[PDB]
Amino acid sequence: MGKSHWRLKYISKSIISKIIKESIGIKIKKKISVIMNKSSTIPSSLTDNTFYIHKGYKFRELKIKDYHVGFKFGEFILTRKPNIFPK
Amino acid sequence: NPLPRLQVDNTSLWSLDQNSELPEDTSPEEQIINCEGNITFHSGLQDYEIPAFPETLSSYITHYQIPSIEKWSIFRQFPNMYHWWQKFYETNKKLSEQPLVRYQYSGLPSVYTYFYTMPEFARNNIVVQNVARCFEFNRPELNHQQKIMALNYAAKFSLPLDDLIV
Amino acid sequence: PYIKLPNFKMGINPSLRSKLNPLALTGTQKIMLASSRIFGTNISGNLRSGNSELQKKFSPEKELAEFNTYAHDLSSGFPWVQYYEQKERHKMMIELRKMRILMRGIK
Amino acid sequence: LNDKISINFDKYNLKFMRKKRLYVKVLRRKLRRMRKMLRWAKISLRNFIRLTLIFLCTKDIDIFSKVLVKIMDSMHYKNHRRFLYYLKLFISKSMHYYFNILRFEGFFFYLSGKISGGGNSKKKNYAVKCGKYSLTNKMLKLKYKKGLIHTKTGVLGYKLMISYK
Amino acid sequence: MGLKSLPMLNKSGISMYWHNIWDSIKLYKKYSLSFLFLNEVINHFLNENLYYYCIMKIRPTDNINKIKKSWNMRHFYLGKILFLKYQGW
Amino acid sequence: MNNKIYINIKYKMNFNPQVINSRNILSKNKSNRIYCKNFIFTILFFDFFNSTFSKNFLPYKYNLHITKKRKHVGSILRAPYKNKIAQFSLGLYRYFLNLSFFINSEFLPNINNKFEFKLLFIKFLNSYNYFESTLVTQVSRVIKIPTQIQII
Amino acid sequence: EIFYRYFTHSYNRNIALKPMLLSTQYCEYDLHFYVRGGGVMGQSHACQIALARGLTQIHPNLRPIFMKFDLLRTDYRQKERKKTGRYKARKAHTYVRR
Amino acid sequence: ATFPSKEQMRFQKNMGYNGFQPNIAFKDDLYFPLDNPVQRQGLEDLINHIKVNPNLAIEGRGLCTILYIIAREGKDEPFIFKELERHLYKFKENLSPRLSFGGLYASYKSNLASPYQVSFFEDEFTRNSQQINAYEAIEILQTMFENTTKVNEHKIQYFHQSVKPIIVSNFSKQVRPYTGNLLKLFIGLRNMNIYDEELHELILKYLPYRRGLNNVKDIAEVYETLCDYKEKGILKQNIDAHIEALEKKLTTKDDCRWRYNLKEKRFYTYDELIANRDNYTIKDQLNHKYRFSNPELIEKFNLVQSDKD
Amino acid sequence: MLFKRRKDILKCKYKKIYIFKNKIKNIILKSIFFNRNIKNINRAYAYMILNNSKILYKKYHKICKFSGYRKNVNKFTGIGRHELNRKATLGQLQNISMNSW
Amino acid sequence: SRQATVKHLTKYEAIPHYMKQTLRDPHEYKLRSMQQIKDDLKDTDGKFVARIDIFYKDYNDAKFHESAMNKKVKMNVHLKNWKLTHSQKDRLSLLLGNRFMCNDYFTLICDQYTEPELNFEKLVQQVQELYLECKRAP
RNA sequence: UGAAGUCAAGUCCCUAUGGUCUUUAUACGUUGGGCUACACACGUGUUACAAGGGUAAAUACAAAAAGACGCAAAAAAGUAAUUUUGAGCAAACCUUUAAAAAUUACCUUAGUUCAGAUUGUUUUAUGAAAUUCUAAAACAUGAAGAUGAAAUCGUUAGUAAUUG
RNA sequence: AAUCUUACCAACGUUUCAGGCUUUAUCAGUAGUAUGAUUAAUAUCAAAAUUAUAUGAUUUAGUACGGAAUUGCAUGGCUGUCGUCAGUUCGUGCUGUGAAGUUUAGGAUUAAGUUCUUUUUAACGAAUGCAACCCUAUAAGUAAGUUUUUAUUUUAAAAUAACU
Ligand SMILES: [Mg+2]
Ligand SMILES: [Mg+2]
Ligand SMILES: [Mg+2]
Ligand SMILES: [Mg+2]
Ligand SMILES: [Mg+2]
Ligand SMILES: [Mg+2]
Ligand SMILES: [Mg+2]
Ligand SMILES: [Mg+2]
Ligand SMILES: [Mg+2]
Ligand SMILES: [Mg+2]
Ligand SMILES: [Mg+2]
Ligand SMILES: [Mg+2]
Ligand SMILES: [Mg+2]
Ligand SMILES: [Mg+2]
Ligand SMILES: [Mg+2]
Ligand SMILES: [Mg+2]
Ligand SMILES: [Mg+2]
Ligand SMILES: [Mg+2]
Ligand SMILES: [Mg+2]
Ligand SMILES: [Mg+2]
Repeated sequence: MGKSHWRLKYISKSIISKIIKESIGIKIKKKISVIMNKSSTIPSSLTDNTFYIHKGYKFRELKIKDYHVGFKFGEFILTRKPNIFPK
Repeated sequence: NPLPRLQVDNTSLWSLDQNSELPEDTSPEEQIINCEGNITFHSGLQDYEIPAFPETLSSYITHYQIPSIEKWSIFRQFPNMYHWWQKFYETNKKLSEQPLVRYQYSGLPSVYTYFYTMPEFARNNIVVQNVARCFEFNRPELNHQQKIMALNYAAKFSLPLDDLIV
Repeated sequence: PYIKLPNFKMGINPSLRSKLNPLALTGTQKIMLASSRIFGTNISGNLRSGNSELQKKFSPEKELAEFNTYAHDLSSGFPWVQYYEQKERHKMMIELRKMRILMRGIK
Repeated sequence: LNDKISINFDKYNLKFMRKKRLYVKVLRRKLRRMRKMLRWAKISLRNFIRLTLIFLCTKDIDIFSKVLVKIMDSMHYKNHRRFLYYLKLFISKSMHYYFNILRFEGFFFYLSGKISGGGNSKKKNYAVKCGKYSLTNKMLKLKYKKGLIHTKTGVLGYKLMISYK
Repeated sequence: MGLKSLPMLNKSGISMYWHNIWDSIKLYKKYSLSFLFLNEVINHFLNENLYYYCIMKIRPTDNINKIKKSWNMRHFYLGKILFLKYQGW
Repeated sequence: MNNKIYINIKYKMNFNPQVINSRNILSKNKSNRIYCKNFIFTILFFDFFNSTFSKNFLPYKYNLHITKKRKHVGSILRAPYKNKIAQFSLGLYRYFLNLSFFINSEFLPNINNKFEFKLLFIKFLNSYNYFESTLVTQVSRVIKIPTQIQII
Repeated sequence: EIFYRYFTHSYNRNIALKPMLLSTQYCEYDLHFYVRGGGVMGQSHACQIALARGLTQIHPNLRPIFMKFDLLRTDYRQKERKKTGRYKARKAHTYVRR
Repeated sequence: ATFPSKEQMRFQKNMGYNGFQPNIAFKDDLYFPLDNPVQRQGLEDLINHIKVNPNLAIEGRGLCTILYIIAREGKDEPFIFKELERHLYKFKENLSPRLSFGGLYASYKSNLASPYQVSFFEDEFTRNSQQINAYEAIEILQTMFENTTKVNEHKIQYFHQSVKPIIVSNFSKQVRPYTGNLLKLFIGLRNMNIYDEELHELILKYLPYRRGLNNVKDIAEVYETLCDYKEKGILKQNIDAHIEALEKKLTTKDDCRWRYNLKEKRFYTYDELIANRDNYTIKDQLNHKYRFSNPELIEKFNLVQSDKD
Repeated sequence: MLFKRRKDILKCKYKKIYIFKNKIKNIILKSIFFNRNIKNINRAYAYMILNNSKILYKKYHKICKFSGYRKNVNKFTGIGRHELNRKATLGQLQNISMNSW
Repeated sequence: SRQATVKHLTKYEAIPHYMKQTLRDPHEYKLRSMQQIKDDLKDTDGKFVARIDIFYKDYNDAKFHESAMNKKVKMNVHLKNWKLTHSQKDRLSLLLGNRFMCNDYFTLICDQYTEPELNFEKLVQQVQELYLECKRAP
């Protein structure tokens, strides 16, 4: 499930800054690849690009592909390490 | 027996000294204390009017004296009313005695005075039309300035866009 | 999945704003419009416009009127206060610790 | 306030005699052991007797409270226990007679904590009682203070209570 | 300890005036909080002499221990502060 | 030339009002109460000034009415923590008056200006607060005056 | 409103006219009673008390009859309060000892 | 990061809650807020307190302050001043500067004071000519034009003796940072028909280039006058560069075009603007990003999407 | 530095002042965003600016001036829970009484 | 108390198109001119006067931020000076909308501004604009 | 509404405070995350295992309480959640509020027109923001459960239970 | 408990007072904002437009630095429970070498240390608690009545319907 379609999808201050820096041709780098605000939707222009996503005290990596479009960043990342009752 | 008393209503100013020279030794709060009787400040009255507070109080307990203030307040109402009712008779008496002429219309502050200066493409949008209604009628909170300053922020959204933003 | 089915009913879902033909208006329609200029009413379709958020009332200052009382902290609202005694106790107790701190540093 | 004001720094209608008589001396003889405790505070003897009679009449918790706090602070934390035993006798025996005259009825005073003790030492509770202090009497009247005293050992809370007709 | 529930409020509205007598509607929050700001301004204005403070620093220029102890007000004994409202007063 | 005027006034008074038949007789188990006595100065106004009231400009049909209403402040927990049972309730009681009296008139005031709206309504109602005591204070107030305006 | 068109079921309806049998004055009078408050059963039993108190002004001979049928006595019995730590009047949480 | 931050601390300032006004009473010998309508009724009571009381005692403060306000509010009172000039002997060579400013300021603006009353303050204003503030002295110039009791000649000789050393000494700090101190001065001189070159030099260096000239009525009246002095040739110093700057403001700023004409030399009416309602002269106005800050990136944005074609 | 109360009161203060002045701005932007009759672009460019603002001064949460405790508050009085239990002892609350229904 | 709202089945659904009711717009005609109106009031020589009833309230609570509570100004207007035809009356009942109106008078309220003066003159500008647009019918 | 005081009962982490410790860090601001994890098991509470029930259609009666950083009628649209719209009221005046039951008719004891979890996908509402981590409606999915061992709890009349 | 909250984890950053007062030094085309750019965010930078509003913005030193850090077995304050059980306790007098008791032990009554009693060569009295005063529901009696309450009745006008 998601929001109604007319409630347009969320893209924060940050990614709007990044999409412009894509538009200029400025490549993505150490800090520019960094992502926060996981609820921001995963835009379409940024295909063929790596983005180091943040959780907790370290990061996760991914590449964008046309299937990944539309989703949210935080739906690919795991925060809570799974629980296993020992022997 | 009831102690002596003083009253101070804005004639205070006349006795008042400069601030460049004041009693550094003696303080008013000490004078209030060491001087006998009681002391009263109040914002002022008219010649026909009575002090609000009863200048004397029979008892000293809170519970047993407050009724003396109710009696005092009701005892105060009457001269103010004869001043009030008498005017309320007189004002009406002028107006039926005045002559009728056309109602001298006057100016209101409204946002339409700015709307009809703008060009078509702004005036024709559904946005700025719906702005000038609800900010004119259903929002008294705002000044005449704060509403005019609101259209010009809305008119900016009548304009078109660059290709970056799109 | 997305189950769609045909709606055998037709036509735009009607509205006052949509019944109006400005080129060919009735008498009952010019009259209502003549009311809108007077009192500032609105005519809009069944769908949402922003007038409901322009007509709302939003008074945040009323909370500030509580923060501006400064009953809770007199010094912030009436800086002439100077709690002399509470400062004295605060100074005596400190200095007596410093007697203890140095005398325990040796011992 | 956007409103008119009148402030009234008024005083009490009560006054005291100019001549010493028996009925002053009867109190001075009883209130002697406290004089040592009273000189520490640089408080006079004449004034202490008056404020209580102003207190028994005027029924203002604030006045008689400050009299204690100036005593209970200037003293040392050894001696609080004795000062109260002189205060219990003073109220219970001497001033218990004035109650029925002034349409006054009731006194109660309850301390809390380390009234005299050092470091790790138990709590103790002290009380004073005379007259009527009832609470289910919704037609009886009261006035209530909840107070505070600071020491080097800790903290002490005191509850003045009072009742009248 | 046994629960001594609220005695004063059980008694107030039927046998005892509250510490103030006024009432208000739609402005209960201001007056109830603003008079509390004034109960203690006046206490701390009287019980601590501040006319001697407003002279020394608030005023430009172009005894001390005697004041910090409030020796001039050692005989002062306040009883209450009371508030009222009526007739715009 | 008997145009009518309407004035409705509401009061607030926390304590109970007292019946005037109940002054010489009242049970001693209830004598130590408080009451908002002297809530009838409103009625007394139209008997002292009965001689001053002209025939052109005369009050009549003055009436009172009583109501009661409770507001709810909420049930507040009485402990610092971990006691949900301990809840002392708090509420607020009130008693409202509703005065209502008419005054006739031979006049009929004419209007020709905006400032006349202030000379007759805004200066009087704001100065109507005199009709008040300590316990008996007023929330609202109304005035209705027929008038004439020369539109067009 | 009409009698059959307000009190639909008859057990709501015989209650209001139980005095009218006891009077034997059937069809002599024309009735108009206005009610507001409560629910239907509680709204009907009030109509017993009102006619029975209305008739006796006319026919005081009928009083000892209405005494026996208890049609003139009110019912001060009224619903009780929800205490704090109880789910309602006379209903407490489960006791747990372990 | 620090807490509180500076951008936060301005919030409490812009709303105004950082002040505590009773301190002002010890700073100013005159202090009358009148922040409420009740406070204003407190003023009228004084005015009736005097008319009814022929026998009356004062100090130097309460006299001078009431005149300051009646002048500030503009109320007419031909009876008040004769009643109060009697006591002026009591406070000769004694009054503060701030108070000596008041009754001076009121004696001019009242158009009701006596030539003895004005004479009393002029001796005192000079007696405190150093400590007195610059903006205070400027408001005196605003009253010389509004008074008619005196002839303009005596107002000028008094202006050269006492007022010049105030302003010229206190120009760089009290006046130069501020535009309002300058504008009222520049208007106050032409209305007085006094033209000294020690000031117009110091003034015109800064005025026509400021951003503080936000009201076009402030811009225009300077353009209205500086165009006139050229025609008369009164001032000797060249001004041509100053006037050209104001023209560029009146042209470029789209509001001035909408409210004023250089050629026709007037403001527009309200009806005339409705004629130019639909005439949209503006060039390339639209929602933008980086345009006036960094138009280079817009060019790059054209290259990249063109390269993808 | 400041103790916990006098600090936290200011935080919840600056959050409101921001809202008080960006009131008109955020009401018009949000007006356009919900105006379904308009195209989607102008509905989005407003949504773009509506987020291009300090969100930090929008995360408001209630607080009691006296105790510094935030969770339970009486809007009728504008003060907290631990305090009303105290003032009720002193009877400082005006016109209140214990509900006996 | 209040009884509960219920949606009764007033109209049956399937009724033939020929047996329904349809009513034309009686307000479709040639609107009047101006001198036709002024020719009606010749007894008064170009002068009309309206009798009205002004309610107004005040509060002791209208202060620092609740000072907007004193902005309403309620009014009534008498109609017997208005020689209202059958067609002029219905036109007037539409402009007010779903608002109170009788044969004798009707209400007019304004809460558009803070100060009541500005909300009072606006009523006069409405009463004029309604009388003209009403008497623009015959 | 609830004595004296006990259980060194509980809390210094609402606020106060003695002793002790820290002070370029055990303090402070912000961003994101976390408190919502999942083998087994306990306490509490809602809904159900049906026909004194489920459903459709037409259609009655309440109290108490609240309302302007609000209640929001009337008409109209939508399947419905709900939306457009904002007359009127700061008030016993205007507004927000009933169901069960009763009437007519169907379903005919079946893991079922009972039950209603869980899941997929659009739509609806608030917000800056719903993925981690919200609530509701519809089309569709339609699991367990067939009145519960030993044991154990509440109640004393407008009480139990039922209804909102 | 979506963010804030929230104290916890990780990381970037800050190093000592918000307001008021005093004080050191610089800047003033500078300052500020519904402005603009910048960062994940606080922060930081700045002149396209706009605001100019009296006695500025920034900075040094000082004016009780701070602390959900610890000990509830050092304390206040707030509260639960024994318990809504009916007891706790004082002044004087009597009895007993004394601990101590009487009063607060008999009879009956009470939900109750409840009340009544002439039980007695000894207790009389007093406080607190239980109770009751107060609130909700009732009948009977008095007092007041609304443009807001409800009903009976009546005057006048309009619409609709009827037809005098
Ligand atoms: Mg809506
Ligand atoms: Mg929240
Ligand atoms: Mg523990
Ligand atoms: Mg938790
Ligand atoms: Mg069921
Ligand atoms: Mg239906
Ligand atoms: Mg309805
Ligand atoms: Mg509806
Ligand atoms: Mg309206
Ligand atoms: Mg049913
Ligand atoms: Mg199954
Ligand atoms: Mg089913
Ligand atoms: Mg079965
Ligand atoms: Mg969180
Ligand atoms: Mg956080
Ligand atoms: Mg910490
Ligand atoms: Mg413990
Ligand atoms: Mg015994
Ligand atoms: Mg009840
Ligand atoms: Mg009742």
